[PDB]
Amino acid sequence: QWALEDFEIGRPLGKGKFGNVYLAREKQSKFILALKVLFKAQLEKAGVEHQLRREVEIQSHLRHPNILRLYGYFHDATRVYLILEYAPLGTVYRELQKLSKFDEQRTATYITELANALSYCHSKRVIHRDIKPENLLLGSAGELKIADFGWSVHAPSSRRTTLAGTLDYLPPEMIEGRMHDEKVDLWSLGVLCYEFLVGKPPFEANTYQETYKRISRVEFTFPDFVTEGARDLISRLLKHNPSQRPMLREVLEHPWITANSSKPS
Ligand SMILES: Nc1ncnc2c1ncn2[C@@H]1O[C@H](COP(=O)(O)OP(=O)(O)O)[C@@H](O)[C@H]1O
Ligand SMILES: CCOc1ccc2nc(C)sc2c1
Ligand SMILES: [Cl-]
Ligand SMILES: [Cl-]
Ligand SMILES: [Cl-]
Ligand SMILES: [Mg+2]
Ligand SMILES: [Mg+2]
Repeated sequence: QWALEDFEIGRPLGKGKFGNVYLAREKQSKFILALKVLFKAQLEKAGVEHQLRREVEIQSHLRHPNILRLYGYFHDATRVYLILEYAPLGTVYRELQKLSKFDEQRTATYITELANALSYCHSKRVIHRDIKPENLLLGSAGELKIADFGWSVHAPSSRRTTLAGTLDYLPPEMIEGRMHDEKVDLWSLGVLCYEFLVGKPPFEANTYQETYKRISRVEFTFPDFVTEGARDLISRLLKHNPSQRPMLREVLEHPWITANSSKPS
């Protein structure tokens, strides 16, 4: 169906390990969108064809205001192209580096949006497993949208693919290569809440080896300015035992979230 000839390409929107993402306009409709380009040579080398198929299959059937749309895909002799909804206000990552830290109202509102999206995903037993600021995009009204479903799967699951970069958002069961389920996304939600309020993730360190250590032992502390409500929520999410982490309804109904969020469940 779609082919490269159908689009006018514009400015680079960002880069990933495999993804190179561009603004684009479809020629006869003038529809503005984002084109995610992947190189087949690099995909075959890393052996991650199965991850891309899951990305397309999982993300194209989800429909939620806080999840980025995937409309389709095409490919030629050297490249694969994913046709995505364009997110005009950029990444939460860029926003955090602009402001250093988020206030309590901004943080709680982002957490509500994230928990709504994740609740919808978990109702289909879909787990994202790669929730982090560079994969959270912003729509035209500043609303958060989850993107980048390359690591997503159906629970329960193991891991058959090498962990590439940062350990910072992963739970103990995941980094220890053990068995895992939906509760992994709840751990990540805790890491994000901390990073939004403080400016850095709670297990950050100078080496892989030591980050692994801080995560497996759940070794984190709070700066003085983090309030008692925020501390309570984060402490509940960052539990070593997955079955002790709260359900998402409990997150959405936590007194600190209800007091500070400007959006409903
Ligand atoms: N739909 C989009 N709208 C705007 N920017 C995007 C969009 N998709 C990706 N980006 C930008 O490109 C980067 C890489 O996209 P991503 O899909 O996460 O690739 P990878 O799978 O390589 O991580 C993002 O972190 C973001 O900066
Ligand atoms: C949903 C389609 O996924 C695809 C399609 C083509 C393709 N070519 C590769 C080398 S990896 C791959 C994945
Ligand atoms: Cl498996
Ligand atoms: Cl895997
Ligand atoms: Cl729930
Ligand atoms: Mg990404
Ligand atoms: Mg990816």
